[PDB]
Amino acid sequence: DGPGASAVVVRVGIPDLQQTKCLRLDPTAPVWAAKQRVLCALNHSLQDALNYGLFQPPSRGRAGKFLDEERLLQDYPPNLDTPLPYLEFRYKRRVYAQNLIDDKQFAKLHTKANLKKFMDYVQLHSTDKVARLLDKGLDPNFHDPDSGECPLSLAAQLDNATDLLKVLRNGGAHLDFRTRDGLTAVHCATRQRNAGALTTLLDLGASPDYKDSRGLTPLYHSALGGGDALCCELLLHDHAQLGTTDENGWQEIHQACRFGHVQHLEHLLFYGANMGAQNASGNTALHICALYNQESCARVLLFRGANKDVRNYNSQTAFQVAIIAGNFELAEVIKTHKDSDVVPFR
Repeated sequence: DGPGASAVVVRVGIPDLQQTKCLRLDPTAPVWAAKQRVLCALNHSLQDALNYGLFQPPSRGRAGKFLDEERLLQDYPPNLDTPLPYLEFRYKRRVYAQNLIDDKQFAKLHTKANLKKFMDYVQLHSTDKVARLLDKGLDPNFHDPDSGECPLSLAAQLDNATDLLKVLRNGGAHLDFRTRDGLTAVHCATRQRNAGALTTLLDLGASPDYKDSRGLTPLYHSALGGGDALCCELLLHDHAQLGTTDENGWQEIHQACRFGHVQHLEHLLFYGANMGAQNASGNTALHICALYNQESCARVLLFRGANKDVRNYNSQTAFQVAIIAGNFELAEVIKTHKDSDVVPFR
């Protein structure tokens, strides 16, 4: 939780607080690691904090840009050096090439009534009208005040969203902009099982690994939601990371097994999920199957070599959990399974 040995002192200015903070940030670590350190130092003093990002201020004709979170922080040399490098922490608004818009005209684009009209255009799939307002300079990184959606996360829930998603991205929408509740458009496409929208977002360069306000990924959401498993496969095939946990140490396969999402479980195992992973109560995914009477999920885990002797922190095996829940058919499945009756992946 402390910075590594190669960390360097950086002054971070936060215009929306009118203050600066000096922090040790790690050039050998990812930019997203540096952002977490800034957030920790601000100790909940910002509204909508997950929509702020580290920004390299303009210095002598070179324009300012948001830092690529997935890149390594040393990919950004400090330039006309002051003893301390200087970064800023800015709300994720549209980055304009040039200043072509009067302050009065810019305000007119962004009244409450005109931002509602823009969201109504998205809802109604009026792609050309969206594009024309973007060309006039409308910033689409904002929240509808009633729903909390942003233009991109709403577009991600429409059928045949691809054309509209591309126009929003070309018009300055950040791919990782989060709704009021903390979801990116990648989460929203995944939750709706909108494979066309998800594919376009990933093809536009969105990361599959974005976290929501509880640390959960789109892949985690897909294991909670079940249904058609295509979106889960799309994420994994785009190298989504597995093993994300919630506050109780439940990973993706724990959730899939609670709800009987057997196709999600199988994709997660094929891509390397650890069958022995234990949550905060010490339960494996097999224990979860036994508790929720999820027999076909249990069969998949046993067939792939899950260890059925693991005890949870109540000293219970999955068999004993099944017996206590009254899940006698499932208990018999676990008890009679032979350890040789397996085809493991690795």
